[PDB]
Amino acid sequence: SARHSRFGGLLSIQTPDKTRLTVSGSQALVDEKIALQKLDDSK
Amino acid sequence: LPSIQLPVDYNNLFNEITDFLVTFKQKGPKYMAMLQKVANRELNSVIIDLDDILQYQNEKFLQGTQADDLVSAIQQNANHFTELFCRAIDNNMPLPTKEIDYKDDVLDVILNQRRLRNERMLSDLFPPNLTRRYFLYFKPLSQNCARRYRKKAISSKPLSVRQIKGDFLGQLITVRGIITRVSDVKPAVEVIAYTCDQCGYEVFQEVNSRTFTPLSECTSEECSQNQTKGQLFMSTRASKFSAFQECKIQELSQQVPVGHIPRSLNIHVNGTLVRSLSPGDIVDVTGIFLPAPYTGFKALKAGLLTETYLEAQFVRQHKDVYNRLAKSIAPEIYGNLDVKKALLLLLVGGVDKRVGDGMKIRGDINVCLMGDPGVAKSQLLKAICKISPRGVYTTGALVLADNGICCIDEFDKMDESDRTAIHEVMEQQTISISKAGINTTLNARTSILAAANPLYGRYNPRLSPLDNINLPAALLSRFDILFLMLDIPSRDDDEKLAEHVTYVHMHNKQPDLDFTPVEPSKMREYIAYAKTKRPVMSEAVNDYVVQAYIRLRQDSKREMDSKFSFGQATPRTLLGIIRLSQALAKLRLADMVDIDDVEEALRLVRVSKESLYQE
Amino acid sequence: AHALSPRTLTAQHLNKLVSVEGIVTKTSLVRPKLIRSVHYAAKTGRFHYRDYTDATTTLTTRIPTPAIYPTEDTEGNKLTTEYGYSTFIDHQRITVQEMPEMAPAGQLPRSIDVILDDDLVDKTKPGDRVNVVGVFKSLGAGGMNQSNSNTLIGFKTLILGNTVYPLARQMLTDFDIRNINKLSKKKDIFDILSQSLAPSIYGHDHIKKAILLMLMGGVEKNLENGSHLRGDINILMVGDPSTAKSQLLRFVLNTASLAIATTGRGSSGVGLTAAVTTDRETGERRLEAGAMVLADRGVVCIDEFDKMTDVDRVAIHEVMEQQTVTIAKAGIHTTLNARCSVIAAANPVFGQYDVNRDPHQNIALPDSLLSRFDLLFVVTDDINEIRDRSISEHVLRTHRYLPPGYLEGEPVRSLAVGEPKLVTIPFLRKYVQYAKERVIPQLTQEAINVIVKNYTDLRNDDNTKKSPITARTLETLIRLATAHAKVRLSKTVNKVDAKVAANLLRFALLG
DNA sequence: ATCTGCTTTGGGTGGGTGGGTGGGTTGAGGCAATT
DNA sequence: AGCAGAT
Ligand SMILES: Nc1ncnc2c1ncn2[C@@H]1O[C@H](COP(=O)(O)OP(=O)(O)OP(=O)(O)O)[C@@H](O)[C@H]1O
Ligand SMILES: Nc1ncnc2c1ncn2[C@@H]1O[C@H](COP(=O)(O)OP(=O)(O)OP(=O)(O)O)[C@@H](O)[C@H]1O
Ligand SMILES: [Mg+2]
Ligand SMILES: [Mg+2]
Ligand SMILES: [Zn+2]
Repeated sequence: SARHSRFGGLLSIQTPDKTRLTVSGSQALVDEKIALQKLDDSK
Repeated sequence: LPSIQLPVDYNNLFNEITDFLVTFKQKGPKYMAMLQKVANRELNSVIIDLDDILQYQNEKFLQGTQADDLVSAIQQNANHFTELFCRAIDNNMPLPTKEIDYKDDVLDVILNQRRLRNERMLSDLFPPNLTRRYFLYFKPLSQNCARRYRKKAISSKPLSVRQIKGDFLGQLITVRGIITRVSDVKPAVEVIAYTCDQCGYEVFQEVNSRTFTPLSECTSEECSQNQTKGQLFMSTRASKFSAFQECKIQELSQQVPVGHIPRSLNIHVNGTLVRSLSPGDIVDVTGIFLPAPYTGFKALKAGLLTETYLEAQFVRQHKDVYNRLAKSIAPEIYGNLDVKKALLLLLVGGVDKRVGDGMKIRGDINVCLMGDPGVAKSQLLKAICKISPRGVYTTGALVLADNGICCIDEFDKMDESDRTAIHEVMEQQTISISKAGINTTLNARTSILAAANPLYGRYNPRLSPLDNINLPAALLSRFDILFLMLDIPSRDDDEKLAEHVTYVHMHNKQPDLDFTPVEPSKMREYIAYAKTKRPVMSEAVNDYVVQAYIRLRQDSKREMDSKFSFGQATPRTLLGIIRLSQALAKLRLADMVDIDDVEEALRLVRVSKESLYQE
Repeated sequence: AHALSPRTLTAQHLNKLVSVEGIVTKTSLVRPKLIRSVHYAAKTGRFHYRDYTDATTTLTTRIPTPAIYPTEDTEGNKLTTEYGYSTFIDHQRITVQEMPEMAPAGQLPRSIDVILDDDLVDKTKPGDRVNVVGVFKSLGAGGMNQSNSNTLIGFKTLILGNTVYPLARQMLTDFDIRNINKLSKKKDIFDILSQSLAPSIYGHDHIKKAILLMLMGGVEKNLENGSHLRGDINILMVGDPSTAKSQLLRFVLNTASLAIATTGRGSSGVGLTAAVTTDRETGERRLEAGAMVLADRGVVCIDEFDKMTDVDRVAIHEVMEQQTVTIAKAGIHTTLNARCSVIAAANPVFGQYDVNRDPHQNIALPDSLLSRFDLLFVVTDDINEIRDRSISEHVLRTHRYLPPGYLEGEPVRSLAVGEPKLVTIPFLRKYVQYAKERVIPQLTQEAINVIVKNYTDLRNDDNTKKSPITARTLETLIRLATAHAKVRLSKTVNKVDAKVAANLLRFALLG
């Protein structure tokens, strides 16, 4: 992320069914593969 | 945990509150109209008038359907009734009448998604405070209304900080005092909104204490059923914050007993009451007197002693022209027409300071009073400082006097540091601070009004003025007008002064009756109007003042040939003369500076010193 | 045998009812103390309560109760505290010090800590003489807990008060009031009362009259505009060594209802106004009253006025000028009231007044400070035969006094707690209290004419004055007339009062 | 997953072999340098 | 009471 760690951008990804998951990170704000990678890694 | 049987049932009280809100009228019901305005986002503060509750109670009694005493219950225990009333309002909030952008609000979207998720789960919430957009306050029971209905109003009866004892805790009381400190507004958290990085849900936690322990593990149904360990994280965008401000209230001088020291009491202000208190105001704060329990180890150590504070709920704040103004400046002294005229000229301080060539001529008229002890110097200073809007009274503060007249008493005694400070102010009109801790520079275009005693304590005719004055000759020269007031014994004047002072002591009023002093408010507003104005000068007046300057310089040189002269005239004297003329024109309210104003200024400078020195 | 003092309280008296006498030197701030809390269970619809106890709230030892408010019912219901129904009581701690004059030889006075709860919270202020009844106790573990490794520290101790008895105002009876009135009807009451002051000092009639008028005081007037005229009389004595100035100061100290003693080199600027300290009980910043503040509505006697420093003189200058104290320290801004009369004694610059040199050269005090004294008395020790014989005989007679209950050659050394003829000191105190408590004289046109004539003549007169005439002299004249009217128990100031004030001021100024 | 155990706030109911570049800050008194 | 460690 270009900005600092505490910038604080929050995400809401929509699953094929109508449920929303939350991800943090500008890269997630831009991309979806990064979002899924973070979802897997945060487990 | 044993139990008692108190004679209060909250169910009848809740029913009474609901009936009062829905039915009371004083158009439609007053509180229903207020709730309508609250729903439409117009209003954000609901004030409950205990007078209205008393009126409703007495109307019900007159109808014969006697009910519980709501006002006494509120006064005796007020913390509970805030929540009760908030619940009642939440139940009866009318639907909005004007369409609003619901989707813009974060909370609306979040709660809609929560509803959708709950519906999906069922097919296979949030605290009430979170959605509240209003604050509730109690207006005390007014004295007149209590007397009208034959009742005693404890809430509106004022108390000093001394009378607020430990048995008043938990009540609705009023305090009288002056505010000594107000803190900056800051966000105090009421409800915290978390998020789950795995489950995709949101949690809410309520905070009603100085401290709290944040959640770290998801508690959602999905997480527990799946056992997935999803960390909870805070989100400030969804939380609920209330403006917070802490103040301090101190006893008035007249309330402290003999041989005692004043006390102070903390005040908490939340919601829309913030910024309604500033240091120096004398107020009647109405609030709920509550304790402030400690937490954790500090609670164990502190024992049973408790801090206390007041939850602010309602705040009541307490409250020929030349000759006339001069004589009205201070009617309790014996008239000093020239000094009063000069002081008025100082007060108005008219000047056209727009040189724009790198710097400008000083835009303030400075006045100095020097006299043997016995004349009304301190009284003149006090009066001239009370009249002025920016007057600051000090004894040998400058920041408060910026762009205003400064009232310095005992000028001669002052220390060298302050003398250098004023010397800087006059020349540069700037306040400069050079410290490692802080480096702040402030402009100061403020006038100085000084009072001093001669070197030996009294004026000595044998010694010339310069030797009598301890202050540097440059400082005296920089003064625009220097007044020397002397105390000469005389049968007639002494008799007049004695009669005046003694009449004042016997009757407590002004003795004079030939003329009626002008009201202070009219004089102040006229002075402000004059300050607003801006005169102008022509070429003929310029030539006249130039001629006056050469005449004055020749006369002053001739006088300086001897030792009696205070000091030879300089260009500073020319600038002072034109400054006085400009101020006089401002008083006249005319652009064109008449020769009369210049002549009067010349007479004033002459009589400032020569009139009394020649005596 | 339980009537004791802070010095005589020992470990033998623990757990016993004792009565202690001394001076109050400190007083903490009043803070409420939690005793009972009442909660409400919304679902169950019943109230609960909890009782708290501490080591200082009861006489029998119990298990300590932390001040944590219960949150959950026995069955798990949510509990909401009802503050309006809970019970808190006030709590204060004071320190009582042994009387300095009763201390042993070469030992500083000792003190004991006392606790006052509920209705005994604000019955005393520092500088008051009290008699405290309570139970002598001990607290804490006193180092028996392993945390403290000292092994040589004792237990804490203190008194839980039951009563406080003042030792300042005399209770007047109908007989006393009638006697006061009967005496006041006399035509020479002023002379009798003045002579009754300090019977053992020979001469100094006018200084005694001034001291009487100072004890009575004037009438305080504050105008609507803001001017605040003081009704107190200040007195300064300057003279040669051994002229009875200090003994007059001490007599004023003993007779006056409230009086504080200070010297020149023993005082300080902070010690006169107030000091910034921290409260032991609560750890909160506060102010401690000084000599001038403690003597509010009373008298302060300053000995060796000329041995003070300028920095310390500035504080007294401010106090006398404004009658208040302004404090800006440690984030504290306030204004303490100091409305006291100042009686001071000083020595000339060269230790003995010189007639040749002008008064300015004889006194080292600033003129501004001098203008604030109503009466300036210059007393000189002039050697004379008749006067010397009289004074020596008086002193010899005084030195031969023997107090009843003692034998010749015997060097000089309570029962309950509840309880032209010279006027005795107790009756003088009663008279002063009565007169300054229920008389407020008002001026009248005749006294007005007398005062204006006297001021006019005094200011523009060829004869030199030991002090320079000023408009302040007019205020002093009015004040003296009002005080003399008070002496006679009159509601109005008449010609006689003006003529007495004039004579006193004329003696002060032109010998 | 449960049982066992130490330490706060800040303050003298931890201290001066922990110090004052870890915070608790006015008041008085002695000493050199400045006068 | 919250958190740090041993069975
Ligand atoms: N013309 C006057 N009319 C009435 N009262 C006057 C007059 N001149 C002086 N006084 C009185 O003189 C008393 C002393 O005056 P003030 O304190 O103002 O000045 P000062 O004594 O010259 O000042 P300083 O404190 O610098 O010695 C005040 O009570 C004031 O009321
Ligand atoms: N008129 C007097 N009658 C009786 N005793 C007197 C008189 N004048 C002085 N004395 C004696 O003087 C002794 C001490 O003098 P005192 O302390 O009163 O004087 P002072 O004016 O305060 O002196 P100093 O300038 O030294 O402070 C006292 O014991 C008192 O007995
Ligand atoms: Mg003055
Ligand atoms: Mg002496
Ligand atoms: Zn989850």
